[PDB]
Amino acid sequence: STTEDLAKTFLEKFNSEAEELSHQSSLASWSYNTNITDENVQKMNEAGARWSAFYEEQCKLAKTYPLEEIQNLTVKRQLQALQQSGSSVLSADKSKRLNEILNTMSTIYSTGKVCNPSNPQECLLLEPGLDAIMENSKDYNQRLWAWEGWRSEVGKQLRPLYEEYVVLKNEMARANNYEDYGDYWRGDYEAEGPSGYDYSRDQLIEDVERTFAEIKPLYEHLHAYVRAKLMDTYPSHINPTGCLPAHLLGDMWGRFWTNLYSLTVPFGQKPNIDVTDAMVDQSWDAKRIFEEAEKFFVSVGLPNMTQGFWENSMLTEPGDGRKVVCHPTAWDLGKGDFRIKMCTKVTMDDFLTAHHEMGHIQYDMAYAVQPYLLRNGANEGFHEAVGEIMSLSAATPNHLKAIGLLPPDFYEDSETEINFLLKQALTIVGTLPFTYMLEKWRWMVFKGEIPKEEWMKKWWEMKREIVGVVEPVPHDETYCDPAALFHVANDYSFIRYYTRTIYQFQFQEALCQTAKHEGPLHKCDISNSTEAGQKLLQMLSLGKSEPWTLALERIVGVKNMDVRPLLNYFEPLFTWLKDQNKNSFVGWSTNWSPYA
Amino acid sequence: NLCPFGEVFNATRFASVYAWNRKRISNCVADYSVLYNSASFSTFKCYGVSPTKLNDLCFTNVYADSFVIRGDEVRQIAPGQTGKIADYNYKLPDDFTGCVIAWNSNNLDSKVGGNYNYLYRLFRKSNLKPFERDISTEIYQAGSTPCNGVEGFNCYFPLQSYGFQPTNGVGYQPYRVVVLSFELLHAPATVCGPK
Ligand SMILES: *[C@@H]1O[C@H](CO)[C@@H](O)[C@H](O)[C@H]1NC(C)=O
Ligand SMILES: *[C@@H]1O[C@H](CO)[C@@H](O)[C@H](O)[C@H]1NC(C)=O
Ligand SMILES: *[C@@H]1O[C@H](CO)[C@@H](O)[C@H](O)[C@H]1NC(C)=O
Ligand SMILES: *[C@@H]1O[C@H](CO)[C@@H](O)[C@H](O)[C@H]1NC(C)=O
Ligand SMILES: *[C@@H]1O[C@H](CO)[C@@H](O)[C@H](O)[C@H]1NC(C)=O
Repeated sequence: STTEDLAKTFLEKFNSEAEELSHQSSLASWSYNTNITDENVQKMNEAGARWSAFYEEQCKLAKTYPLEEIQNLTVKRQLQALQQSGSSVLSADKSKRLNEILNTMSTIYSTGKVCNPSNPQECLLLEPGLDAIMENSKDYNQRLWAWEGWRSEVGKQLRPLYEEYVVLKNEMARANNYEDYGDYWRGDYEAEGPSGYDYSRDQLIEDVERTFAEIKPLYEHLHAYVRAKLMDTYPSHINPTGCLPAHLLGDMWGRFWTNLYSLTVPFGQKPNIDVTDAMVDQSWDAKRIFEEAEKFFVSVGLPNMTQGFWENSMLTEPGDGRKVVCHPTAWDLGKGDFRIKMCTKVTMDDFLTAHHEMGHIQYDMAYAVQPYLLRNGANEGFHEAVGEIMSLSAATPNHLKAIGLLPPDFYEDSETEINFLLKQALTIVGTLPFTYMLEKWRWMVFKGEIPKEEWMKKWWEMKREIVGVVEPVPHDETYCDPAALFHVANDYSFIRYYTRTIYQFQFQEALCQTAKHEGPLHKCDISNSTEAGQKLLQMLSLGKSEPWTLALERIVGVKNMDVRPLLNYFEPLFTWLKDQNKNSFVGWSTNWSPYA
Repeated sequence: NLCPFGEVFNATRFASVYAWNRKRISNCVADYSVLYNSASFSTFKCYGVSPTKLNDLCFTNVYADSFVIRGDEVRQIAPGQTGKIADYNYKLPDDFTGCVIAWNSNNLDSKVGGNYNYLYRLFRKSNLKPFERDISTEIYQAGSTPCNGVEGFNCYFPLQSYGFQPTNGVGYQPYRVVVLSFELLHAPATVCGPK
């Protein structure tokens, strides 16, 4: 009778056909990833094709039920997720060009290579090789050749394509009733919801900008400290009141400062905590590593893992003769099939990875009580934040003691704590400016507020003002440097990495208040807290079923981002950094440049 | 003259739930010990019948309805339950007197690449009456538009296939089920226990 009834029936039929076709794609995708053969490439491709053909048909059919007459918000959410099609609104000649641009940009990034003026035959690719330079080299000129060459040989080629990409993508969004491609991306944070739980796509910018405001004083002092320490490494090319040269930031773009740790380490004599040797000395194996991880979730009230997990997962490099993908991936193959592919080594890092990937599996397992289309994270930021709070608790010296990898008498020293919170800042706080500025530029190019004639002028103006970062060599509009990063050439939103981060620490602060933690948050383990796993599981249960505002409020008590958590994790370092930067300038000038 | 329960529980082939199979156990002596002893059964719930007192008693008829569903659906085979299976495949009355027995079939009824031979009814205009059976293939007309037998927009084939792959989770795994209905009234008792 009513349209809502027809929709429910429509959805029920979709779910039965989709669950099996998705599952079959997962299964073929798994057999390629655990058995790299040409035969399983075809079957992975063919199975994902059938599913992709099915998903598109259903999206078009779903548009046939008008959302205005759908009173059930859960039905509405599922229809909404389905109804969004994308480039389908564009004319087919256009759509082929857009995928022609997209595939060209991606191949240029993957097959791009740069050659040293010295030895005009030693040309190097990004991975491996250039990426090594940009992460390990301490030579100003070596790193410059890499940074400029990448933005020269590859960035210049991508420039005309990117300008076409903007126009076509903007029309696609304008046709889909969005102002620009940026508004289109910012809908992933939209929520209609009930009362107080709505979120506007424009409101995302407000909340990204007020929160980044509050991160800025911490970033400034981390920035002043790194500049000082780098002044010792590169004295000829660093100015104590100026921005930092972009080719000296520890990777090709300066997205993480993690590899500046050797040069910025506060107390280099004090070594880092590494239980690798203990695990080897206690004859630990992949099986033990993942068993400890299951125990960690059991301790907080969560599910044991499934027998399928244990039987069906790749938790060790196969050997046999099978070529495998060894990048750590948690799955959800559908239908109660929950697996991890890790080529797990007996190292502290892979111990910590296991805890993160089983926090994926555990999110996966809780939201499977949900309709197929309402079975992901509340937004694109929630899933990796859940994994992250699991590496945070499990690397605390108190966990590592209790599970027997740190002696019961372990010396927690203030210096080793500070050396830790630095390495964390260089990764976690480092990126928060890089991230915001990339996405502001893209959002503002897409809105048309940045002319094509000024693109890479505002780019580098904005890196100066916001990120505190300066162009080694000057760059004109024969350049697309935004797009010498993967995510920008391969058409992926970036603010996820910023949003993850603020959520991460909001979640931890609230789970650690339910476990009634006394003291520094950086030292919290939620182990043995049944109350915390209730709050956690009250979110994870929901999936994309309720507004993301309500999912947060159920862990954290608040409907939005708050950086007060992040800042309290790092407040230890803030104080140290400020006293270590008292006879230093804190901040940057937008004017100095290494070249003029 | 034993009652042939091994023909129901130890059958090589089981049925789809929409075409559930019924066997009459009548005029015979019953060995209930086989049922209660076996620990293979992951579900053994009785409503109205005390499993032990059955040896003492006699019922005119014992019906043995067998089908295959998935594990998270086994709960639906019980009085008062709702769901696709209860509503559209196999209904038990609210005054049901008998026992429900189930077990995991993944060793037999699952196949690499999947076994799509067991089916279930996804849509139906009305809920099944207690112990009703619907084997019709008529196209489900959800909207006001007639389907004309072709299937299309708001017009669906009413039966969908379970897919059973050995790697599925227990709630998505095949479960062979047996429902024993015990009838103690309005006919001359013919199925007796050993007592
Ligand atoms: C690897 O794939 C081949 C076909 O390419 C298949 O015959 C073989 O059994 C597979 N091995 C495993 C263990 O998956
Ligand atoms: C929406 O539909 C679902 C269908 O499963 C139903 O359970 C639920 O009670 C309905 N109401 C709301 C507003 O959630
Ligand atoms: C799973 O959790 C249950 C309930 O505490 C426990 O009894 C069982 O032993 C656990 N399963 C394992 C680890 O075998
Ligand atoms: C949890 O409690 C048990 C028993 O008191 C203890 O052995 C274990 O170390 C505790 N785990 C943590 C990390 O608190
Ligand atoms: C099925 O066979 C087993 C072993 O042969 C036997 O123990 C059991 O009683 C049989 N089941 C029935 C219902 O007779």
